[PDB]
Amino acid sequence: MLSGLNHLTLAVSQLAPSVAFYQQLLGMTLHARWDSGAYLSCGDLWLCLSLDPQRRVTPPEESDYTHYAFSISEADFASFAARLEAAGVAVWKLNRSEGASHYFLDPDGHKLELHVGSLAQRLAACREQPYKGMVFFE
Amino acid sequence: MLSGLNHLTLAVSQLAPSVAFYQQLLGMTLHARWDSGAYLSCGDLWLCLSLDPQRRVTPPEESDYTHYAFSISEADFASFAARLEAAGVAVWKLNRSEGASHYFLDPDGHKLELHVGSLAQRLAACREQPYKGMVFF
Ligand SMILES: C[C@@H]1O[C@@H]1P(=O)(O)O
Ligand SMILES: C[C@@H]1O[C@@H]1P(=O)(O)O
Ligand SMILES: [K+]
Ligand SMILES: [K+]
Ligand SMILES: [Mn+2]
Ligand SMILES: [Mn+2]
Repeated sequence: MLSGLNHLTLAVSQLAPSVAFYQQLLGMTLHARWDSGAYLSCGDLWLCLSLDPQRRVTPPEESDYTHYAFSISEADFASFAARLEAAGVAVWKLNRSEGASHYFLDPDGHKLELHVGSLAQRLAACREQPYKGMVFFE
Repeated sequence: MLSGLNHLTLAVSQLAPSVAFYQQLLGMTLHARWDSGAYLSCGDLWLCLSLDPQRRVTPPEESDYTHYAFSISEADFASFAARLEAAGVAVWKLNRSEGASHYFLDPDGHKLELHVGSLAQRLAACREQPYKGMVFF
């Protein structure tokens, strides 16, 4: 039986710039670093950066919708997003679904998101306004 | 400040086979499905499948090391991995780091992992034998 996400590993092209992004701009806790990677945490999330020569800096129009969303409070959301924009962090999508979201890119083009709201909130909102063809399971 | 992972979203090329993979082979809870996606949960993890025409079925030698690992108990690991093998789910590497891991591919080539062990456990093991050039904070 699976009990949750154990860790998220991101391939990065340059270790020090990527560590600075996740530690300083996103406020994650840096636990350890070595010449091929780094270990960070964000609440319960175990984040791994892996230095990978196969990684290319990918513009958002050349990658699919796969993306990673981090939780933030309603009160912190707007100034956090504004600080990222002032830091030159690129936006890859305008928010369109329920709950505050800021869609931004990491230094290698990994697609990230800040989101306010849980799965329960999304399901309740979708029951009120169902997506095309949407069905629910008890 | 950020408080954790809110959700993981995977682009998929065929919605029904991917739902069957995550719901039936991995045992995740299917909450909702629509013409272009699905919502599942795995413990506290909110997983979204997004039907994407752009999604390529990507061989593991043409993608980088980005991958997603799910937690499983030590008692459950061996038989869960064996069921994936019997279902023909591909393995993309052998375990070379501390703590039981099974490295497998989803139908579109997303790199997945079953793993027993926490961050605290990995940090404990690294303090006994650090990786190359390792610095501790
Ligand atoms: C919540 C799932 O990722 C989708 P959204 O970000 O389009 O809402
Ligand atoms: C835990 C970080 O992904 C690396 P590993 O799976 O190679 O140990
Ligand atoms: K949203
Ligand atoms: K391992
Ligand atoms: Mn999202
Ligand atoms: Mn891993």
